[PDB]
Amino acid sequence: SSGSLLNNAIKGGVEDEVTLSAYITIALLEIPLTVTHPVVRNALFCLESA
Amino acid sequence: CPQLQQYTVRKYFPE
Repeated sequence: SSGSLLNNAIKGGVEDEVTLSAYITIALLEIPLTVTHPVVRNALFCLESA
Repeated sequence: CPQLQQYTVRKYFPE
C-alpha cells in the first residue's frame, strides 16, 4: 500500500495488504487475463496463503 | 519510504 490518498470513504475496504492485493488481482482478472500469467500466479499464491 | 503523514594512347573512361 503506497498510501497517498486523501480520504478512505472512496475505498470500501480495510486497507489490509491482503484485501488490497485481492482487489488488485480481481481487477486484473476482470481483464481477460490468463491464470498462468506471472503476476496473477504470484497473486494466487498470496490468495491461497491468505 | 517517504513521510506518510500529509495534509600511342587512347583515353578510357575517367572518374
